[PDB]
Amino acid sequence: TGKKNLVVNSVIRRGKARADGGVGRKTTGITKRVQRANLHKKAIRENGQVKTVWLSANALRTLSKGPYKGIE
Amino acid sequence: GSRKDRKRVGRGPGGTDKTAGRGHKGQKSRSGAGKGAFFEGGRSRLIARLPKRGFNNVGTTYEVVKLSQLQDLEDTTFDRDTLEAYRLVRRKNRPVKLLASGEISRAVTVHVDAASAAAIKAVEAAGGRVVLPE
Amino acid sequence: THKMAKRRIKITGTGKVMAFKSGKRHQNTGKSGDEIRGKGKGFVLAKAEWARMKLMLPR
Amino acid sequence: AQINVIGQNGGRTIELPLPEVNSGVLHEVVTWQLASRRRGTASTRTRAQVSKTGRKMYGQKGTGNARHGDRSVPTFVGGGVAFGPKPRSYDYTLPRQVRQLGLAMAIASRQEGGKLVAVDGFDIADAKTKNFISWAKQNGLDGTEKVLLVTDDENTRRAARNVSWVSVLPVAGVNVYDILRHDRLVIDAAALEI
RNA sequence: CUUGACUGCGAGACUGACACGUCGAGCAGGGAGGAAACUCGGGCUUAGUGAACCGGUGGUACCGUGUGGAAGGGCCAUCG
RNA sequence: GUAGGGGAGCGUUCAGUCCGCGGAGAAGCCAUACCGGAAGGAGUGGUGGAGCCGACUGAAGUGCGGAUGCCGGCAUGAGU
RNA sequence: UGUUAUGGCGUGCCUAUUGAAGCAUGAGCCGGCGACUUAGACCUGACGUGCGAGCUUAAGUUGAAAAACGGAGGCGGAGC
RNA sequence: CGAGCUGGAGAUACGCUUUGACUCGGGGAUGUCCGAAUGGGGAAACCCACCUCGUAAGAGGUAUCCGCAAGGAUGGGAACUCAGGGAACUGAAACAUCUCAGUACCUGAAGGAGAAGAAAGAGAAUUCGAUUCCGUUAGUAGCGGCGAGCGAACCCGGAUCAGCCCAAUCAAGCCGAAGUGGCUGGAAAGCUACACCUCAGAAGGUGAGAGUCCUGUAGGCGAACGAGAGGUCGUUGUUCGUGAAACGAUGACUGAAUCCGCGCGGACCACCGCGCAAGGCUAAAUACUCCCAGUGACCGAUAGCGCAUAGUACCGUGAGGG
Ligand SMILES: [Mg+2]
Ligand SMILES: [Mg+2]
Ligand SMILES: [Mg+2]
Ligand SMILES: [Mg+2]
Ligand SMILES: [Mg+2]
Ligand SMILES: [Mg+2]
Ligand SMILES: [Mg+2]
Ligand SMILES: [Mg+2]
Ligand SMILES: [Mg+2]
Repeated sequence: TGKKNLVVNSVIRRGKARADGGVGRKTTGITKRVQRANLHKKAIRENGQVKTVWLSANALRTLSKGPYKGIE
Repeated sequence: GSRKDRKRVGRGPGGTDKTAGRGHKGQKSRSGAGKGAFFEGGRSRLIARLPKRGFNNVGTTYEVVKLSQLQDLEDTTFDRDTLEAYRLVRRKNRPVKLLASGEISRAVTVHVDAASAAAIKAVEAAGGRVVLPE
Repeated sequence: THKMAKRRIKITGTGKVMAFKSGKRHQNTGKSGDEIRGKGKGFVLAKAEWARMKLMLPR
Repeated sequence: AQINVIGQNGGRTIELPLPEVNSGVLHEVVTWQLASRRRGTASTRTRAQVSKTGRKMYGQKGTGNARHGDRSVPTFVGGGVAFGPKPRSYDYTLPRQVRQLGLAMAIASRQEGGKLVAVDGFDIADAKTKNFISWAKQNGLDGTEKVLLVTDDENTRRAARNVSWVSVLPVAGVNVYDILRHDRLVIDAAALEI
């Protein structure tokens, strides 16, 4: 779980044989077709009192260049 | 009196009961009994293997108004788009178009969305006019 | 079923069925000249009876 | 050409349906009506699914002398039923012209015998049910027949309460069955009449 | 001597359950040989073959999503 | 005359209408030498102790010998 | 009508099959349970009714011992 | 309510009741132990403590989670609703994309309903104006090993219709009209001879078949208390399977304007036209049936729920079955 908004919660990932082409190949056709997940980065800073938690890279870039409801 | 009330003489037949019959064990003998898979279409029997593409569009479709209707009977009621509702040309959903079918002399003036060449010719030959919007 | 639409099962005024001629469509040609314009108009109705069952509503 | 109870004459209006009194149409209509009123409610656990049983049983081979999957099948006792009644409807739309033609033809089917129209339902004097018996008796109705009274005037119909003499169908709620089923039709109020 | 190994079409038949297949007078646009009648829309004939689908190439301009375009599609050839 | 198509019908339950029957006895059950082209239906007798034929129309959970089919009861093996 | 003696004739039923009295399947016996339905504004035919160059409504609204209202829409009406 | 009562109970004993019992409604009053269980432990209904109050008997407090405080939550609920997660047989007459289907299953949150909602929209008329729901458009437009198959939306007809804040009558109940004689019979409500009520003939009970014999019915009344942004990458949604793929949506990395400004109109550009995102709330039309009522061309004892009451007997270590 992150700082601001959302984390994890991911979707599937594919792969294609006869991949690429001359843009106007015969066709693309499919193989992979399986479900998958996503994670992100950890960091530690305090707000309102000394704390640690975890920090989204987006939230880290947010907190670094300014205090949006929090400090480092 | 409902007691005396009779049937339609041939509306209803009885249904088909396959219990009994004594020498009814229905359908086939073997082979393709019991299934819900029958399905009279399908893949490679002369449907595929058939060489068509074409191009699908199906655009604007006009309501056909026969001259043969307009001339001959009624009044020459001076149609416009108004009367068409009650004149038994009422369908809508589409614009209205006039074409020549029956050939007869009358004075008539019709307002439709479009019309054919020989229809124009036949409306003018017996005298009249056909209006179109810009 | 949605295949037979743009492809020709096409129905006529007499409730007959238009397929025509397949003789060679695109691949495999380079033989004669009237086979090529031999792309036709023609059909039998023996297999029309169950044909348009696929085209039934949007004939 | 029918005569009212109190006051003027009329019924020279309303040509009665042709051909005269066709019983087929009548049949179609009433049947349609009882099918309309028919209320589908069906208790069947038809499906092997609907009654309750745990589903794996004993064994497919080697037990000897049976071969069953479940205790809930139609060929068992206590299981589901093969093709049992479910809550259907059977209410449809009868073509309107045949409804009209129907009750018209009904009224007409009363032309080969007794029917009655009326004005002045004031002869009841409240209800009292007795003054209805009087009205009937002096109008020729001894209630040895079955009578369908059609009228407005709540007081006038409220006078007639019994399954013996009569039955009441108000404010032109006329029903082809309801008339053809009763012996005499008393049309009373000339509103939907003429 | 030459490009009928043509384009536009097909009266009427052979053959197949179907889809394929076969033969063909004659009409046109235009041709080639002969002086001429005329003959030729591949080879004395019967084998030398692949339905559909998805794409590659040339041509035509029909569709083309508010409209004028363009993308993509469609049609006539053809390629795997 | 087998699968298969066609026609007429018999019976059972519910339903509306009509005619009705029943403690001087209903349905059901039991016996029967009658009727009907068949599915079937009457007559009288014997049980029974509350209800029920017939006609007309309508609707079906509507007709069993088999499915090593389901439940139940009772046989065989055997006084072994 | 019941039973019987003798004569003549006489290869259970079902399924499955080229072919069954079969030494091929099934089944101890009787009772009861027990299998070609139902649904959709689907499609296509036969018959029947109502209107008919026109024919219908759907949701819903209002009455509801009752049915009326509801033209949004659907099908004819022109083919290529 | 006004003579009975002392539960199913068949049963003896003791009694209670017009100083209105019983029964029916309506609030309070007590409520052992367990269980979210919550002083502490625990193989649920048990074993051990502490701090106050004090005359013991006996009452009271002692879980964690939000908070100044008041206060709120932890649990439970048949189906219904939203969400996090997400099958396979099966179909394609084999099988990978597809189909099954976001179905089943698990999980989270909540109410009597939920969800959804107040245009950076639908859409091609310079039309429409929150949402949901039904009919319809329409098996159309479309998606697809262009196979099996999948399948919209706008218009239009209805149900119901609100936009507001903000950031610089129905329940106890009571009242109720009108028949006698003879007859068959064990017994009558049936037959019969005469008669009556009916804003009451709906119904059940009564020795058999019932308007007028009982309860009722039509009609009438009725209470203290009680209710009613953009991009790239990986991807995905909707008819959208990478297709020319727009747009919404995000996991990662990037992260512009702001009023001659900004997103959209299915690659893309101009024109033209609709529209103001990055903040919240928001009845009604809708779904379901644990429960109650009324009905039925629904069953009537192998039917109907499994049960004419039983999750009992019974089977299993158990989930479970029955
Ligand atoms: Mg067989
Ligand atoms: Mg065979
Ligand atoms: Mg020639
Ligand atoms: Mg393919
Ligand atoms: Mg048999
Ligand atoms: Mg022995
Ligand atoms: Mg021995
Ligand atoms: Mg598989
Ligand atoms: Mg398969």
